Amino acid sequence: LXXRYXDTMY
Repeated sequence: LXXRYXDTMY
């Protein structure tokens, strides 16, 4: 979310 964060939030 609001960018890229692996695969825990996105």
